[PDB]
Amino acid sequence: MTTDAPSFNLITQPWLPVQYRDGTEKELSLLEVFKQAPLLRRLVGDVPTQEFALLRLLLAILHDAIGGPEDSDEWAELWTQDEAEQQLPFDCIASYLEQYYHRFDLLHPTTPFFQVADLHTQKNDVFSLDRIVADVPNGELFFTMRARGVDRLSFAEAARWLVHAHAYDTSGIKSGAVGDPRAKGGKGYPQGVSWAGNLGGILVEGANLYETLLLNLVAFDTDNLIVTPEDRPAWRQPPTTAAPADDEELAQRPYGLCDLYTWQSRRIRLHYDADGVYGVLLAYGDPLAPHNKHNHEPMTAWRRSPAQEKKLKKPQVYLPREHDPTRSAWRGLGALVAGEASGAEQRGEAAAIVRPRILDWVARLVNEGFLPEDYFIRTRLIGVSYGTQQAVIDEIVDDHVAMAVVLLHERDSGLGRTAIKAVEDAEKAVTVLGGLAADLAKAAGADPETPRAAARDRGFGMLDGPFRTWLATLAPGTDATERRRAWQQKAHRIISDLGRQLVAEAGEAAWNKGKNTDVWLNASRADLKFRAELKKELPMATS
Amino acid sequence: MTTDAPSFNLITQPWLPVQYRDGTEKELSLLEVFKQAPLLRRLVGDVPTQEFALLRLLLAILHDAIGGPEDSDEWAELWTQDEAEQQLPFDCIASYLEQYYHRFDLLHPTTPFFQVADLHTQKNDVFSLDRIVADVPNGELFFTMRARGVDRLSFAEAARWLVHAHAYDTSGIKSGAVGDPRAKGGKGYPQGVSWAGNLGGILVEGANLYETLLLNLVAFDTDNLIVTPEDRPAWRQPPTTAAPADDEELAQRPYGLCDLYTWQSRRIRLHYDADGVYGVLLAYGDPLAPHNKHNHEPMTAWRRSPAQEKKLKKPQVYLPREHDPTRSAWRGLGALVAGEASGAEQRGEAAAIVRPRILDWVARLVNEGFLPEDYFIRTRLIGVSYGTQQAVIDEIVDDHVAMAVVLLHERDSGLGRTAIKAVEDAEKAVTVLGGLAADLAKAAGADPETPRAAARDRGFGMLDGPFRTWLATLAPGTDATERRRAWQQKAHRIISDLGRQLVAEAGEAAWNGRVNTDVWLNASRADLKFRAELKKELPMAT
Repeated sequence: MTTDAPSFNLITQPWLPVQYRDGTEKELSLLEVFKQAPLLRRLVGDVPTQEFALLRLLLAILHDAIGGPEDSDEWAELWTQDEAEQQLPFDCIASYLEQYYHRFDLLHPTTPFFQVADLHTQKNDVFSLDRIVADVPNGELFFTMRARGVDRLSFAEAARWLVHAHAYDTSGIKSGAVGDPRAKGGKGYPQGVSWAGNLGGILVEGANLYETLLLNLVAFDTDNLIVTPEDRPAWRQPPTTAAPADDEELAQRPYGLCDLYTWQSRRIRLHYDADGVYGVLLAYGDPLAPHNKHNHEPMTAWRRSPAQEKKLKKPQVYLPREHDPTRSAWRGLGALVAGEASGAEQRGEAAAIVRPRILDWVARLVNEGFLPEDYFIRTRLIGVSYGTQQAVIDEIVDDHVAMAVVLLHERDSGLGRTAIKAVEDAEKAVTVLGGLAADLAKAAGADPETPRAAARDRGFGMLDGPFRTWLATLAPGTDATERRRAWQQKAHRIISDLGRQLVAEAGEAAWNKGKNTDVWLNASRADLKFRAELKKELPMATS
Repeated sequence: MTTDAPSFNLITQPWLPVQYRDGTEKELSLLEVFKQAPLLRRLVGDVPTQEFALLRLLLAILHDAIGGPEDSDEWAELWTQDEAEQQLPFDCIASYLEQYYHRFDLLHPTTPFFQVADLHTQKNDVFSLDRIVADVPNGELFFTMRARGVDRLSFAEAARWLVHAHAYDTSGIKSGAVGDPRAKGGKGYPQGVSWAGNLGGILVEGANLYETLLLNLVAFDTDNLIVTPEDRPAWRQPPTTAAPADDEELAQRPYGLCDLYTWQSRRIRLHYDADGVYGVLLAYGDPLAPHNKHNHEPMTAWRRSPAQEKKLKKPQVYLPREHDPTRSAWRGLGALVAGEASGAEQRGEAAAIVRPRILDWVARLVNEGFLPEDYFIRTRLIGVSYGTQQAVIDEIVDDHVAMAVVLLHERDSGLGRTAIKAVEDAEKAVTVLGGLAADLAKAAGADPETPRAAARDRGFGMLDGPFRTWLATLAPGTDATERRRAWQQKAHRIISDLGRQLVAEAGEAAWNGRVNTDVWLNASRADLKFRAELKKELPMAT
């Protein structure tokens, strides 16, 4: 009967919410997700960051259950585009999970999944779940007795957040684990955000889940990737305690992709009962810092940081380039397609390192012919932008850039170039818009800062849909010039229309008697200047 | 028919959650609250920030309903300490509200309370209530699709958040009201946090709501206060638009306390059916820049900011001093008692200005013998620390300091001074502790930064409890020196014990058989030293 009290084994019970192609939504076991993968478009995380972390948990399973693709030649045998045929290796997989049945039990008596069975603070304080749940802040901070749907969670949903937390979690002062040799008086002083939280994260998506999974399943031989032979998932290493692993183990760690896509950044223990989960203890886990990890972490773009170089007295230092919630994904194709960022040059970045290994992996697949040039892909961007002192979550980033693969293959003078240059064009153009907002503010005696920053939003706002779609026109058949023109025309129209609205808005305010009719004349002046400079920045459009 | 006029008039319906002295919590009407004030211990806001705004609302009504306390003499005709007597002036009030019945109905078709009946987007979008609920952030920001209990609020709870929002609300990019001349294409770009969110707010609390209310009801003749004859609450001004009040108005505004405690920092409209409220529209209202507003806002400590003087080319600028969430209130006593803060001199701050008018009030009250010296008050600290670019709320600050009133009186060299120095003592002491954890980390070759950081926390942790109770010792009868000693003795005991545990914990390592004498040798030295200098910093100790 206590046999029912560890009843929740994630191999067999439903907990992973998924979305079949014919719309249907359902939660599933690990087993079944693998079985059904070609039939699902995606997972449906309680929150986008969940989808990322879980995917990684799946890839770690995959990676291990095969001893991962060593070659691309090896990877290749797993993969058809034939809709009727795609399966995963359910048979290798089942067998793999059959072995570790007992580590995948969430409610397990000692080896429970992703938690230390034994964690307590000194008073065995049981914290509420605002702690793991991400759209929910710690009641402590708002002083709330007021309940928020987070008093109780389902075994299923709890599991989700648990995995999520290890990936993505604030650098608070957390509560102190007993047996933690860092628990200075029952607290854990800040040790940094959990690992995935350092990344401007990047997965590849296909039409179904099967495709999504394989496309992200990097071969270990890939240029500038590091996969030591003892690489293994957290659940295939000795069960963790309150203490982090001693530094000499941490020394050659992560072992690789299984280890990393499973990294135990925290130490968690759920409090629960016959049918629910009511409480948690969340404490610090294993520190792993993002400096120069570009040879280990394929799911991020990198950027070089001279500040850190000077500070740590080391010659070269790279760091995850993080996502920026202000900008839409396509605004940094530069970095994704060819590893180019506007600082470049000055910091001494190598585009080779900047572009995510995982896009490198796909580019490699193309260059070798395992994928056609006109293959299509959502490149998904997922992160968290952490808040004040990295200790709160301000928001989550979930964007994507849908594109043909040619682009990665042709980052040089190919269509890759054209697309980057289209973005440069957009950014050039919005600036001309920014210019008008200022000229107009000045013509009305106001400060330029906010009206200009405002027009720039409306600018990128109005350009976005159209850009994304023009980006999708780019394919092996198409021409450089023909598209490059097609885009400038479009932008020019969008933006000079937006310009016109702006000018209208100015003349609305202009009388509500000397300085008055000045805004009309001078606005008009500012307007002609604007057209002229837009014709100049978009010279391909003339029409 | 009249059913066709769904209605929730705030004067009459239950919606302010209160606590009686006998524990019991009930929700109450405005009328019922004023009636039972001497019976009620406090307001229970869904969040302490409501309590601050909600009192201010209650305060506005009060001031206005009696043409506000002009003298302290007029004030005095409303107050005894006789629990058996203490009534408010319910009659003045009952009628005051009965008169403006039409402005206080939440769901009024044209004059709804604190909102604009008329308000819309271009495409008329109804946003979720994440916007006005403070515990809950935007669904948009998380892409969250499952309610965390905010699809629906009841009329009551909604009303509460509404008021809160006008006081306390993030300076996001917000939705553009149609009719707003600042709505560049359906969004209103950031324009600062709502008025109350500018203040490290301060209230004075009593044993019941009767006292809590009367205590904060300043006489308008009070020195350094600006209450124009115009002064009236939002419901005595014409109902507001999508538009801001024009510049020529906001020029000689706010009018005073009724105007200010009621400020229309946002423009809001509730979306409801017969039963609850399901949606909201929240847009920017009237800007109120907190610079040199010390003469209008009784409820914060002020601070002079030279950086801003430089920036604005003004010779002088005060700005509300906000609360610091890291530290306990009693650490800030300097400003609260005598307006003394450690930058003081450098910034050319006038202490006379820094101390909240609200305490200057209590001080004057005491000084004219209306409150006795030994009278006790909690001094409440409420704020919100706004997050990244003021667009998010990190946490809410809610603390307080229990004290006898004499502290505002003898602030020169008497009891007030001793309390101020007793704090400085605590600060001095914890650093001797900090030094220890540091010299220990060094004697081991660990980084000294977090051990020191931690050891400080524990220190102020272990001094908070006893300090607060040492403070409540100071009553007119007492001896300044005698108490100062007593406290220094206590600190020394407390902190030297904490020292011993730190020394213990470093040795814990190999106390339980688990591990260059230069550790033992040096760590031993570090211990003797901290003991030595803790004696020096608290010289009145044995």
